Amino acid sequence: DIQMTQTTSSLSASLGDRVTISCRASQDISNYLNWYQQKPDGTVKLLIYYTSRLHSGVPSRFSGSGSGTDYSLTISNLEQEDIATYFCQQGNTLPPTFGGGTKLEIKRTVAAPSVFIFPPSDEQLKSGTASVVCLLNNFYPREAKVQWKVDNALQSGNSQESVTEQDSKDSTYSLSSTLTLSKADYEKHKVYACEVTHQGLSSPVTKSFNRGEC
Amino acid sequence: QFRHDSGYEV
Amino acid sequence: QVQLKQSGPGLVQPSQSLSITCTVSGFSLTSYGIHWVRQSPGKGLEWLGVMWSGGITDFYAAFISRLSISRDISKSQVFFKMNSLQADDTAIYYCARGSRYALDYWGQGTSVSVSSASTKGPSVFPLAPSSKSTSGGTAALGCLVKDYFPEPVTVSWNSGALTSGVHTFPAVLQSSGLYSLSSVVTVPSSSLGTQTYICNVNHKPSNTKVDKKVEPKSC
Repeated sequence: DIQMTQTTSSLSASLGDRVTISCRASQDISNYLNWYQQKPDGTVKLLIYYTSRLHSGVPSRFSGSGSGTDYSLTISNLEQEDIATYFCQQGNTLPPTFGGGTKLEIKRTVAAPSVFIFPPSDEQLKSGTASVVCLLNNFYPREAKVQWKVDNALQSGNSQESVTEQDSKDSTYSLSSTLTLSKADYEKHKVYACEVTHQGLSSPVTKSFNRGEC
Repeated sequence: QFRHDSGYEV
Repeated sequence: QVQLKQSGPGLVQPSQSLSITCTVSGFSLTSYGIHWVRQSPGKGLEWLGVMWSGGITDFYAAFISRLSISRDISKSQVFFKMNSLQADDTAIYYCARGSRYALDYWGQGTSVSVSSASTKGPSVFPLAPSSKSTSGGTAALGCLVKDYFPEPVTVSWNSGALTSGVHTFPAVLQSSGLYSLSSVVTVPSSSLGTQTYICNVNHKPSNTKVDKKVEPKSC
């Protein structure tokens, strides 16, 4: 197979910016290189074929360049509808092969997370388990670190995270971390804490509750 | 190139 | 106008087959190829095989014993079948028209989940606003929507009256094959204990609706 590589998995840009997405083939593909767009709703369209040819209906703000092994897709002035994932594909030798994709997101100013911790409900405890939830709200950039501490000490292998898609209005993310214990285990510690590290915080933020006060 | 319709390969 | 419309299942049991029909319009199967491609989370697009315009198929090496592709020209249909699906076959599956240079028009995709889990409605628990919520500031509250199958659930707040500041997280698939998520909302601390907050959870696959009142706690 001809291996296709998109060295950047993610790119951040502002509306109006010139955006260039690179693709490399493992051997010369003689300009038989196509570009596809997959939108968040899963719909896929052809943008560019044979390096530089625009597919019918595609805005002329999309262009493509390259030769030999190295190709790129350029969006001349970025629009909201371009926030999507882009894949290259070589059309030179069977079988067809694709790059790994490059997802665009909107670049904005730093926004530190608002951090909130939630205890398990009495309802859940009655059923024999205890979920503790840490929320990081409305932050940018997307990268964040959350650490669970019980009575001011650590934890691994026992929580799960979820991150929202970028907000359409303010270009922020939010993140949850959920730690689920048996009721028995929950009742072994007094203080539950979430410790958050993020580019917008000069030092980590910890939020905590006292099990005995709930 | 291969043709993406017929599969014909040069 | 060129259209490709997919039909087929959202759920395949492990070791069972996946069948998808691609019904096309605005062109003849005899003039264009129909390619089959999938996209898995954290993987790119993967080409599986094709029905070329002339009626012969080509399968990717890793699928040579598991794939069947055939067509009915009169009905403008291409049939895809993949044998014995496993967890790593969960993906969005596409058919796509092949013209001279590229895959120029795509089907809408079929989201295929591979799981032996039983249909199960969620347990819904409140995420109570903190007693330490800043006076005159902003508080958060929510609902935890735990251990359901299959996707999706919908969550509203106060019967859809409250939408500002809501974040309903993407579900996380657990090792058990069940999904969980939370929905949260930020509200004025000043509204706590005067304004009622109720999350309304709908799991259409299990015909389950739960309304959960979220009240302040003392911690």
